[PDB]
Amino acid sequence: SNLIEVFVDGQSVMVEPGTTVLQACEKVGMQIPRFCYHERLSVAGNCRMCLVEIEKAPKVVAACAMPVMKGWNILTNSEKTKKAREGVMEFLLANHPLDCPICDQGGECDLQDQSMMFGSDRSRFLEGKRAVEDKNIGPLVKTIMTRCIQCTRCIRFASEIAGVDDLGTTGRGNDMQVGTYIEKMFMSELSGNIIDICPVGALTSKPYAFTARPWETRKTESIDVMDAVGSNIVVSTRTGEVMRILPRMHEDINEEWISDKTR
Amino acid sequence: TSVKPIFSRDMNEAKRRVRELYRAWYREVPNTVHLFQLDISVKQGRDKVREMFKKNAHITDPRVVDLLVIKGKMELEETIKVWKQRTHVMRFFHETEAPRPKDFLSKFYVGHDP
Amino acid sequence: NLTLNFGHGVLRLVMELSGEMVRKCDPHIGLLHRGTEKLIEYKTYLQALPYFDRLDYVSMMCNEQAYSLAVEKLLNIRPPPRAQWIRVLFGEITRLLNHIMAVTTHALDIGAMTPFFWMFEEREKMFEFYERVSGARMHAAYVRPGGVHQDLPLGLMDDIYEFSKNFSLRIDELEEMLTNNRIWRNRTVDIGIVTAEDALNYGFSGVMLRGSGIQWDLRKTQPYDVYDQVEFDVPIGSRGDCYDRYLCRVEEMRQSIRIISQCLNKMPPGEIKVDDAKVSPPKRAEMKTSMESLIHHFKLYTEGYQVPPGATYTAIEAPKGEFGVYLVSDGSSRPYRCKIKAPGFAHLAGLDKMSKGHMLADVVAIIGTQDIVFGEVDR
Amino acid sequence: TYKYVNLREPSMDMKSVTDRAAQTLLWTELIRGLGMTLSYLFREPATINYPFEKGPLSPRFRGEHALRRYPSGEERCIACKLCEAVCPAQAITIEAEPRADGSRRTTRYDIDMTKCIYCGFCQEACPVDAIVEGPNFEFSTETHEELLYNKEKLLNNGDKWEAEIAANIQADYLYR
Amino acid sequence: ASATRFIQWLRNWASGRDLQAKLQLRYQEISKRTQPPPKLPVGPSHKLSNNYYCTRDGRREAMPPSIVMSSQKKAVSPAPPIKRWELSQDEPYL
Amino acid sequence: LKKTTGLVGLAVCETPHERLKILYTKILDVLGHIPKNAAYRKYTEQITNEKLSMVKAEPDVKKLEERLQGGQIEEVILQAENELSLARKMIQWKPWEPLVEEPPASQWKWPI
Amino acid sequence: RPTVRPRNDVAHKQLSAFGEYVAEILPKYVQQVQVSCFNELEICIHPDGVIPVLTFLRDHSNAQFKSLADLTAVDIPTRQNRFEIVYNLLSLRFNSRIRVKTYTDELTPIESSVPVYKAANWYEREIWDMFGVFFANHPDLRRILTDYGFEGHPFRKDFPLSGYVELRYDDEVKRVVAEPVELAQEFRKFDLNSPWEAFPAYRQPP
Amino acid sequence: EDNKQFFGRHRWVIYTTEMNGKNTFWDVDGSMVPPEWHRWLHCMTDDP
Amino acid sequence: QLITVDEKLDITTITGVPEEHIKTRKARIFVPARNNMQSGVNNTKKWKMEFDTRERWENPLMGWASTADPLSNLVLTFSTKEDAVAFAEKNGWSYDVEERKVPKPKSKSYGANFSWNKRTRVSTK
Amino acid sequence: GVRTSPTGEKVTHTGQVYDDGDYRKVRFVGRQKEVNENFAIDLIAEQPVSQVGSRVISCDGGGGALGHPRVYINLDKETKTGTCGYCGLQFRQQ
Ligand SMILES: CCCCCCCCCCCCCCCCCC(=O)OC[C@H](COP(=O)(O)OCCN)OC(=O)CCCCCCCCCCCCCCCCC
Ligand code: SF4
Ligand code: SF4
Ligand code: SF4
Ligand code: SF4
Ligand code: FES
Ligand SMILES: [K+]
Ligand SMILES: [Zn+2]
Repeated sequence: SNLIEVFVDGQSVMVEPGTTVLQACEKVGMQIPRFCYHERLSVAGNCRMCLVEIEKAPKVVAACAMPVMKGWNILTNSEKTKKAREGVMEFLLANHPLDCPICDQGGECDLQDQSMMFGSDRSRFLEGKRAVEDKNIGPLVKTIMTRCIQCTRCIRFASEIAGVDDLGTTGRGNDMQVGTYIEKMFMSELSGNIIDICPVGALTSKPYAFTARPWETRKTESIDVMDAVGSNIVVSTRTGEVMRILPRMHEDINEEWISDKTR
Repeated sequence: TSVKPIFSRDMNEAKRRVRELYRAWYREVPNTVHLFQLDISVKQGRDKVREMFKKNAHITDPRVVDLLVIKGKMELEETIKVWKQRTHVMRFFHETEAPRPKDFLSKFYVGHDP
Repeated sequence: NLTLNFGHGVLRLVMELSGEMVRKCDPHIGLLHRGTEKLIEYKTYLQALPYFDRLDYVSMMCNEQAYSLAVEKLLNIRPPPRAQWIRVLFGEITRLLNHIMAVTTHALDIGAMTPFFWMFEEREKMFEFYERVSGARMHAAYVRPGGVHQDLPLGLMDDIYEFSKNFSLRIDELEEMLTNNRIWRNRTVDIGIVTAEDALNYGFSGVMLRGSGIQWDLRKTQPYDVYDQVEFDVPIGSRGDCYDRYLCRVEEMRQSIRIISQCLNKMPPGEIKVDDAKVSPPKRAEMKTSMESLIHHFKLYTEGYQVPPGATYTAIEAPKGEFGVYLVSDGSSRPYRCKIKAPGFAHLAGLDKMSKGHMLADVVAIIGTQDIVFGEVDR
Repeated sequence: TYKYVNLREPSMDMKSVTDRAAQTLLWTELIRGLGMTLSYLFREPATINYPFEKGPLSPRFRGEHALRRYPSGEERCIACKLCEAVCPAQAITIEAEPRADGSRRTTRYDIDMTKCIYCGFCQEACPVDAIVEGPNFEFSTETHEELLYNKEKLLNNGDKWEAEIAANIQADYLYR
Repeated sequence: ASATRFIQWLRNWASGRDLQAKLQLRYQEISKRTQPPPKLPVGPSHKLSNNYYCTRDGRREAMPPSIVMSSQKKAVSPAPPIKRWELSQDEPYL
Repeated sequence: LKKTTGLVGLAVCETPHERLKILYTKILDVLGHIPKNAAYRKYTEQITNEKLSMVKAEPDVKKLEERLQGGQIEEVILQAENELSLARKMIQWKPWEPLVEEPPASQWKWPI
Repeated sequence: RPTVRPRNDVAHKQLSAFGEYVAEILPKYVQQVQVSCFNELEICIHPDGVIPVLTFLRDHSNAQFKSLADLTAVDIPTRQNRFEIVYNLLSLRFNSRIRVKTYTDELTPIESSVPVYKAANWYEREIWDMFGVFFANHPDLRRILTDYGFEGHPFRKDFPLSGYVELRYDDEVKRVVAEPVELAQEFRKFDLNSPWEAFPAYRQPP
Repeated sequence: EDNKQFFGRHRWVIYTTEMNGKNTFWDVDGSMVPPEWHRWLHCMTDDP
Repeated sequence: QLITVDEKLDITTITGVPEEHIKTRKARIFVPARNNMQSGVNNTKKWKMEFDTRERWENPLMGWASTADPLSNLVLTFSTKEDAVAFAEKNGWSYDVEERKVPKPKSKSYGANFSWNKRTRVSTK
Repeated sequence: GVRTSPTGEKVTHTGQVYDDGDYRKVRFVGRQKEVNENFAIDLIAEQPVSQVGSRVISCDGGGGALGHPRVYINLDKETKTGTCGYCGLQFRQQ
């Protein structure tokens, strides 16, 4: 009775009111590209990678934030949508550093992969790039902030999940920088999760630095024993050696987080 | 449960082909030991034939039995026609393999495997 | 009936003889089976390419071309015109390489050892063309889905012209030794006769078909790359025997020089791999300056390009006959299944049929007329 | 378009028949074959005087591997593992950690030269021209183990051959 | 190219060919082993505008097979009959 | 009369017109034992009747070969023999009957 | 468009029409007919139809697929009938190719097509050797590629890449012997698939 | 060098009789050519 | 003609697997967890079957990881868990099946970022 | 920067050395431990810091397309120098 009918590329789907355009696409197995959106954080709407055409509407909408209206037809593969994705990816990569060989995110990078699937195959950026100084936030999270794409996921996670309001943005415009402003360490029992949610290699694990590449790791699904919560984990190994520990999603236990001791 | 047969329509029909194969293998061992100049006795060769047949005694699907006979006849053809060499015949006997530990304590001492 | 257990690679022949006559030929192969098809399933599409050099390892770049065409077909992309001309140019150089090996080792096996030496000095010069474009004399890994790896170095086309200018005289010297030699004709004329209808039903291809009068050549009937833009004649036999098939191969070498000449004259300018960096890696200078180019380089050399799901049978006129692949994509960057159709596989399966009513020494001539390399037979 | 290799009718006039009789009895075509091999006897042979003379190669030649340096002496390799990922033979094994100065560098870099197919994919994949196939092809050994190269061997190859390797890269990098 | 005139005459007569015109050994006619650097052209996608990847994306134009019949008028052949090949005018007979 | 068909093992036919009339007539007789609504009968009678009419309407062999487009007239005869052999096999196979069995649900689904 | 493979609608239409033609003539056996976007026609049939369908395509005047280009199998473990048998045929008369596919499991024989194409002889031996599919009424079915006495069917998806045994010369018994496989360097498994969908056109319904 | 010789015989090296403490009067080796001359002797370049 | 066969499908005697790698193995049937480092969900669509991990040791010569487990790299893909279970059953492997974990649907509201009186109000953007 | 352990074995630039009780050093008996003597960590340290006038500098490692991918280095921090992540060259804003 409550449900309303919307269409994803002509395919009817029934959704509760308040469902976003992006969520309506999930229902038919279509994953809209995203950077700033994380389903466990508050909606931001700033990366613009999720722009999608609504049939008969002249303006693309941010699928992650726009509530779907009755009778809307979401064109997830139209020319307008594809050009919107190409344009955004082009801006994201304009100042991004040519770091993939030396960057630990390489091989499991959402920027790399969505560039491969939704971006152009070349550059027309002829200028010099931005370079940003690095911030020390403790012995666990290395920062290479020239890689940061300003998605604000780390800021929202810290404020909402960790309950620590130490991360923010300073400056304005192209010089907007994520950090603590002052010299401050982000030491929280949940701090290491910002490594996972950072879509790029801007935030990386210090202990893990340089030791492995994602494709070569074997994944063993296991359980944490550092406490009695029973957090579900993945143990990455290579050639018989434990390389790192990652969260494994379990809605009823740890969701997709783990503590710094577990990590 | 209605399937296409291979050769036999039931276990009694299949068990006939097993017996015919066993006789063929039984009578071939003496010539095999001579032709390949094997150092095993004829009794060892037949004891090996019987052992190979006995590990499949629990099969009750006629189609599986048919394939085992089909494969057993290919193995016999390879032997009678000397397509096999001496190494291939003696591979049944695992002469260079040291005896693996079977009881729990022995397995525990040497490694982690069950 | 005496049984002989033994009588390119290594082959085990089990023969039944009634005096001088062969009553049964049972080739036992697999002595060079290396599970290539299974290995390819653990490789990206690029990582699998060098396996094709090592099949018919006399016709390396033609095997590469067949695989590249198959992948290009599933990718739904098109290699650029200059790449197509290079591929035809080196396809025909490769045919010369193969036919020299086929004809002179066929001659060497039945006692005529000297043309092998004269023509292998010509092979040595074509190995230099391989090495100059690719850095390897044999397993070039040069032809790839999307085009070729590198453009020709300056000065190569001039040296190919110099080689081609003189080659037909070298064929003439080979023909003076064999074509009219009564001993050579005694060993090949009316040997291994195969009828047009039998050849088709036994799955023969290439010269094994045309020697028997069948007018079939994939370069003419189902052309690929720029073969529709070059002129040449398909040699056709009349008696379906070893001697006619020898004549077809010799004449095919002459037509290869004819094609090579047109390729040199018609070579166009431009890029040599598809201008699509989601398939073909960017130029090194771009990879070192542009963010998109570096990402695409990183991904093409680690994950590789994803191929849309589907299956294709793609075939070419290789020097030994129809060479094809049945390539199945599951949508990922690794092939799900790659069946390699080798022309020599069906030809060797027909050895027993072809050798009926012949003598032992003729079995050597028949295996030679079939042009058998066990890299592609066993895979 | 097609042509017949062997579809001709011998002329059955007396002159032609007698010509074929003369060939049969006087072995004329066999003698004509003797002339060809006689003419080769008096040609200069194609042999070169190895090892004093060498077969020509090109700058693209794929030979023994080497790990290269920057002009300062710092290693080019930054342990990205692209070469290891692309290697069709899985001949490359790499381990890395932060160096004592924080640099991203390898602690293991092995090439099993008996797994390697000398394909050159590693040097195509490398983003910093660190791993190359050099010009050397005369490195056969007496034992299998000597062909299992570790990082020290490969760095030594680079220092040994860099003079030639750099010049060859200089000649070919505009085709890459 | 170093043979005396008598030996040149002898091997030409024995072979029946003018061998000196087409020597199988290479001398100065081969290209220099050092060449000027190339300057290679760029492909058609090397443009600063009107070049969106979605208009030149071959892989994404691939479609699943068209199902013409699923178990869920004149006769035809798979294609027109092949045309007869024509005899070569360059050299119909060897 | 040509001297060779050009295909090894395919002898020249002295009387191609009579041979084809006999073969095509034989085919239409065998086809009469197939049910009238079987597609194999309707389609094969259609093509056979077209070829038979061409044979009667053209006495010159080389001009008949051009009309039929089956290669040499000796090839056309061989194809007629193949069709006649096939027609007799279809009578025992009866492929016009309904599908023997549907496949499992995902039998032809790809990718999985 | 320089980088995009051109479509060929004329060939797509011709192949589609012939696909319906075959389906109308052998409804007893034809389960599915499809033409790919690169214009390859596939006929999917019940395994009982192997001999009738191949004979029809070889002998019928509007088919004349006289040449068997290839015959092979594909292993798909998730299917109840895991083995897909693929026949690739060539018609010189009509300069055309067709692909015929059927299916079988580990215990169901497939009729040998040697009566239709003598070329099938060794291809079927290879399928038996590499996949373990038994062909009924084969003149001589036995291994063709693997070592004598080799156990298993290596091309099955669940057969390990390096197998179960390996060979070496043993001096004590003065012969080559087979022993369980131990690798000095284990083959390194790579997880390469991107977690982002590449091809929307092939998305499966959820 | 002698450029009147055919390509391949136009360049050659007479190895030293002693290298790195080894008597090489009879025992010469292709690996004795140092890299800077290796490029020239193999015709990888034109200039020595 | 067809026959009736009521026995459970079992092919362990005709697959050629050594006895050790049938009875002593434990197949795990599962849908791989999403790699937490990426948001893409395309590697969580299919069911997988892997085997229990066994010993890897250092090669004395080079230090490479050696193994004696022939199944160490074997990983099969299945449309459904029924297909995977069916495959495991007929091959004689004992197995564990883990139920697919699907992210539960969330309630998202951009407007909540600016709540007049609730804690969902964000202090920064 | 090669140093020898108490037992005499040279230590590699990765710090590897067989300890006193390791049998594996028997492989060097009658042969040698191959060690490269040009330690890159030492060689890069000898390079002088480069003084620049801007807040941001770029490095491609030298040689244009023969170097490494071009990266931009921020020089705002005055405590330390800017270091190239590819080649290790150091920069400082004057
Ligand atoms: C007025 C009254 C007059 C009365 C007297 C008249 C007699 C003279 C007129 C007749 C001339 C007789 C010639 C005799 C020579 C022998 C001829 C001969 O036997 O040749 C035939 C033989 C087989 O020929 P074939 O083509 O295979 O088939 C024919 C049968 N089906 O073919 C062969 O033998 C081929 C030989 C094979 C060996 C090849 C290797 C040798 C090639 C180089 C030979 C060099 C010459 C030898 C010189 C020796 C010097 C000491
Ligand atoms: S964050 Fe991603 S795109 Fe950026 S350098 Fe690292 S791997 Fe490359
Ligand atoms: S550091 Fe990472 S998570 Fe934080 S804003 Fe930048 S890109 Fe987003
Ligand atoms: S040349 Fe090829 S096989 Fe050898 S290490 Fe490099 S990538 Fe691997
Ligand atoms: S050699 Fe090159 S590709 Fe290989 S790890 Fe080092 S930097 Fe990366
Ligand atoms: S994901 Fe929607 S704007 Fe960032
Ligand atoms: K990260
Ligand atoms: Zn630098």
